[PDB]
Amino acid sequence: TLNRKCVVIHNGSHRTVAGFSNVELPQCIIPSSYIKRTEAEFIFGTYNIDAAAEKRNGDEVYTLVDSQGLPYNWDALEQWRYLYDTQLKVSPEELPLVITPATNGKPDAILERYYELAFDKLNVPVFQIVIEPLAIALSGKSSAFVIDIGASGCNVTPIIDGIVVKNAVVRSKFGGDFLDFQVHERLAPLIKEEQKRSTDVWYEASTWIQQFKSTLQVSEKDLFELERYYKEQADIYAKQQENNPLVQKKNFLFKPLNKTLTLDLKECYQFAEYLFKPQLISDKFSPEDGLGPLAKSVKKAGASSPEQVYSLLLTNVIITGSTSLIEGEQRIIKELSIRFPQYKLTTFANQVDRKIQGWLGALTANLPSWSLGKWYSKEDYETLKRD
Amino acid sequence: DPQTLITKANKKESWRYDWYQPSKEKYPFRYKTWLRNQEDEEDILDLKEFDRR
Amino acid sequence: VGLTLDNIDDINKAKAVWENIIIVGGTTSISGFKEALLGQLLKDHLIIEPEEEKSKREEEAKSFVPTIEYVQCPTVIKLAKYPDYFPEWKKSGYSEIIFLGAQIVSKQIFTHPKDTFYITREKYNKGPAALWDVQF
Amino acid sequence: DALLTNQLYKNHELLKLERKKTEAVARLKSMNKSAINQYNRRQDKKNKR
Repeated sequence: TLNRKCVVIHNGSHRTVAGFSNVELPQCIIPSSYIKRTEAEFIFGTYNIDAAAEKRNGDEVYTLVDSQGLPYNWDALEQWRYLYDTQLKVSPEELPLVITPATNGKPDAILERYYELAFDKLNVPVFQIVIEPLAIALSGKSSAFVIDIGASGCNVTPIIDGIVVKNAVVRSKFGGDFLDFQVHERLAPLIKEEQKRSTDVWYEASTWIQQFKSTLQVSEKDLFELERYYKEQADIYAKQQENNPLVQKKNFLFKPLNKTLTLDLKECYQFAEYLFKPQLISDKFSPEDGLGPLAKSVKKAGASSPEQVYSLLLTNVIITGSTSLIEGEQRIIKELSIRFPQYKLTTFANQVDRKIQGWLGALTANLPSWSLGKWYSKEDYETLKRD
Repeated sequence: DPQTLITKANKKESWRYDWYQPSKEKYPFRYKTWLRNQEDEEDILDLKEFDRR
Repeated sequence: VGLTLDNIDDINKAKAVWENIIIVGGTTSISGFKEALLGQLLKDHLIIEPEEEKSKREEEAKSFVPTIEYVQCPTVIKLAKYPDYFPEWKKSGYSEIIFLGAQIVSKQIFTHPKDTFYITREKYNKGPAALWDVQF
Repeated sequence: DALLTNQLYKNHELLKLERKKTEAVARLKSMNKSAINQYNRRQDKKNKR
């Protein structure tokens, strides 16, 4: 490409992922939260866990970034100084910048805040803002139907010929952090234990809740459907002879107790069922808030021909996200192939790199032209400062 | 002399870490990168002293 | 090491790194530092049916011992091996074995034509941007 | 004369509209081709190590 060393940052709802363009790995993957140690001390950094292993009074893991993918603590996010110096070890004023959630066209502001954050707060001489689900589609596809089950929820974004279908961008509530509340809630008798506590809750989400999460599951069909089908299978196997796959123990070793936490296969299924069926946790959330009819984001994309939108999306499905790396995509294939069987779901996904796929797409920085993306000059701030 | 040993050694560009302004012509920003330096752009210890033996 | 290797979304590479713990440096001529480091790793981060619950289901077995099947990654914690076929390094120790693999890499790549791993002078004619071109 | 005048005004607008369409089309190809070749070169030096 061109002789450039851009800085590639992905700011998720929970993870702040930072490196450069000339390194295909991030230099760091710290939280987009902070253990505000209490002085206030916005402790960013994953291991800086250990402060929250103190579980200290006054230590408060507030997020910087809420569940919309937009930061609510921007000067503690100016974490950006922590990135560039304590992690990147470079001046931001040296290097260009690529920073990554889609919306409906209203907050297109935050850029002004990034005019604060890259020109005033850090004086990065040029910064490019890329769209994170479009970046996931990039790392070489033009149009996509991107579902990010990140920490924030199930974020559905239709993308047609590179443009964002603004009315159809839907972001669910139910992702990593609600499942942190869920795993803290259901293994609560087995852990025998049962933001500021974010120093308890985020710390447990760093130690054992994630250890129950990367180890949670999604049923490949609906868990009620898989449950009835596997109960019918086990009844066939029992009545023919005189085993159910869901009755087996997925025991969890709660290392703050070193204790067996027997949740079954269906039990670990039931957590990620709430992402597709959040009526199972609270009545105020519809199945439409679940990822299946979220179908609706296909249908709202049909208004931008609607069946051509359906053709493009349901033959160009894209799966990404942290909570999507919980096992069970086949739930998406089943749950949207029953709401849209017309176009067969040819899905794409980074399967590893999935949780930092916005970073890898922003890294794709390494475009061969500066004209391929809008790179903001300080003069571009000065033009946006006028009228 | 150290520079005479150095120029006697390993036998050629130079390179710089510089502000480039990229072209579309030039952008109203600039940025640092390793730009190509063009053509126009001490003492000795003896060894076997620090030799572990 | 536990907080480093248990935070991986890949459950399998964690165990492969967990079973090749290498401890190096000029201090690490200390005997037993690596050994009790391994023992403390097995103390802190080894996932097993613990001696309370494995003893409990030893007693459930005496009623052949099964194990309560856990889901977490660090279930086996081990160290890695040092090349004993270097008598100069067998004699002068492996506390600074970073130099040994550097010697092996130097006999590999430099006695090879492979400048995919070293910058040539002509490669400098991308500079230290070709230093980014010659990494492993 | 009136219909050819209206066609002459129709043609200029269509031509102006196409370029910004094909500016979006050609940039969609090459950047994806870049992102393909980056996805190529993501694995290229990987196996060499």
